[PDB]
Amino acid sequence: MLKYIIPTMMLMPLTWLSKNSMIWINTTLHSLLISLTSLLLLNQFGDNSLNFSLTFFSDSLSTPLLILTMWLLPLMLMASQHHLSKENLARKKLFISMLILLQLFLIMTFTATELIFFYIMFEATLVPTLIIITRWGNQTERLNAGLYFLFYTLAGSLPLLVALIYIQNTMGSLNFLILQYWVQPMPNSWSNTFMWLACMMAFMVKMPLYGLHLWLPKAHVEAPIAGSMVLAAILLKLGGYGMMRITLLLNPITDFMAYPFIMLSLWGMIMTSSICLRQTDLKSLIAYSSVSHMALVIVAILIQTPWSYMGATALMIAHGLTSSMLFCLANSNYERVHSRTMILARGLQTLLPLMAAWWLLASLTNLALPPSINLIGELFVVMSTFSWSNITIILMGLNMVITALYSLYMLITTQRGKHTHHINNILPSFTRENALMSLHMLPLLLLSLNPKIILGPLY
Amino acid sequence: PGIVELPSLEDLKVQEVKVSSSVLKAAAHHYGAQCDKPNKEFMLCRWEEKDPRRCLEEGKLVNQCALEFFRQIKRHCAEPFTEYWTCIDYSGLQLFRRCRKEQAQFDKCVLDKLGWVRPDLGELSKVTKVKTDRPLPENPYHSRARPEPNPEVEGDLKPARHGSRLFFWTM
Ligand SMILES: CCCCCCCCCCCCCCCCCC(=O)OC[C@H](COP(=O)([O-])OC[C@H](O)COP(=O)([O-])OC[C@H](COC(=O)CCCCCCCCCCCCCCCCC)OC(=O)CCCCCCCCCCCCCCCCC)OC(=O)CCCCCCCCCCCCCCCCC
Ligand SMILES: CCCCCCCCCCCCCCCCCC(=O)OC[C@H](COP(=O)([O-])OC[C@H](O)COP(=O)([O-])OC[C@H](COC(=O)CCCCCCCCCCCCCCCCC)OC(=O)CCCCCCCCCCCCCCCCC)OC(=O)CCCCCCCCCCCCCCCCC
Ligand SMILES: CCCCCCCCCCCCCCCCCC(=O)OC[C@H](COP(=O)([O-])OCC[N+](C)(C)C)OC(=O)CCCCCCCCCCCCCCCCC
Repeated sequence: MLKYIIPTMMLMPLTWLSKNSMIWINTTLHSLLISLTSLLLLNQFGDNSLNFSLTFFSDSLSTPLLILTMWLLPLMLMASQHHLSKENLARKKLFISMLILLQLFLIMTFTATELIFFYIMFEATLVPTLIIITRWGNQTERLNAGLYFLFYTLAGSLPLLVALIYIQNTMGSLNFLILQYWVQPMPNSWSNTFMWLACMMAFMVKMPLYGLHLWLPKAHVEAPIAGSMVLAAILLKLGGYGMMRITLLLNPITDFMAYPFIMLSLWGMIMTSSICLRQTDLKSLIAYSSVSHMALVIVAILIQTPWSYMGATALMIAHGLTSSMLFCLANSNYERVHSRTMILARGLQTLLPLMAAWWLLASLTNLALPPSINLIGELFVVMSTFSWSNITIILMGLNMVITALYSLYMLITTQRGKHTHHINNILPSFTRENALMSLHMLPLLLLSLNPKIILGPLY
Repeated sequence: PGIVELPSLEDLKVQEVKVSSSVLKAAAHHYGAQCDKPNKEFMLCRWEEKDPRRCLEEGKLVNQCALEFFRQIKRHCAEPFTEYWTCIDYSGLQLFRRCRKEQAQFDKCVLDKLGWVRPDLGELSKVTKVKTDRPLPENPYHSRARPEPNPEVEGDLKPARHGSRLFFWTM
């Protein structure tokens, strides 16, 4: 994995030795080359993971997250170069450096063979993200957004450090390859109960769990667009990746300890989706939709059946692409009306027809339209939770009603109806913006032709 | 612990040297000359045994040899010695320097009638060798077995197995 870490590192001289006008072009070009190179991680086998070294490996779980991670960086650089056009050159290079450093931490968060190196990169992803949100955010509440984002995360993860060092001292190694073969059954005790909670609550925070989700609608709406894209697309999926690694060790206690965290998810995806029926802010609606979609991934990991893991990893990749596109579309309106209010600018299919087609496709992939990988992940989670308990289909099916009822409402409020009369700075769609929407949607649609590369280690 | 083992009262009875300190200090140099051998056997036994209970008999030899020192003064030179310890006995600090004429008379009468040379300045502070037949005490501190020390380090120092082994550092 050292053929991906060193090009990402070499993007630091590439953004700091460039001309004052070429720093977006060079970083976009070479990060697109790194994203093209990311497809060599598809050397996956039906029995063995792709094990590079003592430090780095990549199974079929980490590989789609890595391809999505290395693909998201040129897209964040395309989204972020408009609102940072008046920016100082040094601060512009600092923003590009924080995105590069965040990519560098993510691509060896997902490949960390050993779990405390996973912890160090997993908690190292805070600091560039914190700096991006609290420095290049727009409003007053970006500082409170950074405080909530930092102190839910570290409150969840500082027990995780102690739990991982306990596993290091007890088992002898936090190598995930050794812990596949030295895993012992975790019995029923209070020590093992708080062992389970210390292993899980960090990822429950970063997914987010319902009830712990309160950092997210502050951290998504107060971030800039590259921050919103990286929290939606990747930084929620650190929790899912970490759960799918750490629930190996947490058996058979999970089979009676996951009950409060499934209910909180199965009712919470009803609540947050319901919140999306009444959100006046468009970016907050996309944030609460992200909570609603990651609650299904929480249920699918906690029931730990194979169909559930396959649906959860397909749902993570699909939701990453879809929610990143939704934040980019909301940014496309915010760069024209300079307010995130969803009822402000209406009727925008008369004014931006092709951008309304991109809104339509992103709204259809939000509501899980088949055969998209959104519906593949949604459907497989619903199948495995029907296997879990037959009554859950109620809480599933009702959610699939409400997920439609805000996916099209967002389509009808922003793009349909009579347009706002007193708004006249509605420019035609830039080629940068349509390129950004197409680079989100066209991989999301091509992955319907071959979904087997985004279905985890147990396809 | 154990019973302390003391000698009886009959074991300690000996004919004491019942003279005053000025009588002793007046005869001190000739006592250090003539009564050398049992005194040094006793003080050697006293620093080697480190226990007075194992030094009584030699000590009795001291109390045997001092009295024969004084009787040999009493048989021959009782009156110049009597004047000399009286003159020593007058002073508070008991100065030898205030009594040099009685010292000269006592030393002359002793050297004539008994043939004793007074030790010079420096002789009585010498460290002398003592020929005894008593055994050397093999454990005068009544000590016991010292504990076994920890084993030392040996063997050639090989490198560390797989480096530091600190969570993920492969060196
Ligand atoms: C590996 C090779 C693969 C080759 C094949 C490609 C495979 C799929 C790739 C993506 C295909 C869709 C891309 C086009 C849509 C986005 C752009 C757009 O706005 O188009 C309008 C525009 C035409 O409009 P216009 O009149 O010029 O002006 C626009 C209007 O102003 C405003 O526009 P509008 O209002 O007129 O249009 C809105 C309308 C709205 O219509 C709809 O939304 C209705 C259609 C969707 C719902 C109903 C169907 C559900 C699925 C059933 C069909 C699939 C399965 C069938 C198989 C049998 C059964 C299983 O959109 C459409 O009709 C688009 C048709 C395609 C829709 C596909 C489904 C998207 C819905 C969301 C997800 C659904 C599940 C996933 C499906 C995955 C399929 C693979 O299109 C173009 O200009 C096309 C440009 C070139 C597109 C290239 C696409 C491929 C790129 C991949 C590159 C790399 C690989 C190389 C292959 C290249 C192939 C050429
Ligand atoms: C004929 C006689 C002469 C022949 C000469 C032939 C050779 C000529 C060249 C000689 C000079 C040395 C060149 C490098 C040798 C290979 C080192 C290497 O890649 O180790 C892989 C090392 C372990 O990978 P591996 O797959 O297990 O084994 C591959 C090797 O065989 C690993 O081999 P190993 O087992 O022997 O490695 C020992 C151990 C193996 O590693 C471990 O045991 C794992 C733990 C390592 C530390 C993890 C700490 C995590 C928490 C802190 C993270 C900080 C933030 C991350 C970086 C942010 C950017 C600043 O490494 C360490 O203990 C050293 C710590 C890492 C330093 C690596 C050397 C860097 C030199 C250049 C510095 C440039 C900035 C680097 C980034 C700064 C942070 C390091 O990878 C990492 O730890 C991940 C980070 C990447 C390493 C540094 C990349 C070096 C090239 C950078 C070029 C681009 C720079 C752009 C500007 C600066 C950044 C903004
Ligand atoms: C995000 C907000 C909520 C955060 C919740 C975080 C998880 C909740 C539980 C965390 C417990 C603390 C870490 C436990 C690590 C367990 C390691 C282990 O093996 O323990 C076995 C050991 C057992 O000891 P032992 O295993 O060494 O003993 C030898 C073995 N026997 C038992 C056979 C003798 O457990 C403990 O010692 C105590 C475990 C419970 C700890 C109670 C104190 C902490 C209380 C909860 C704090 C939660 C966060 C607070 C912050 C909130 C925000 C400000």
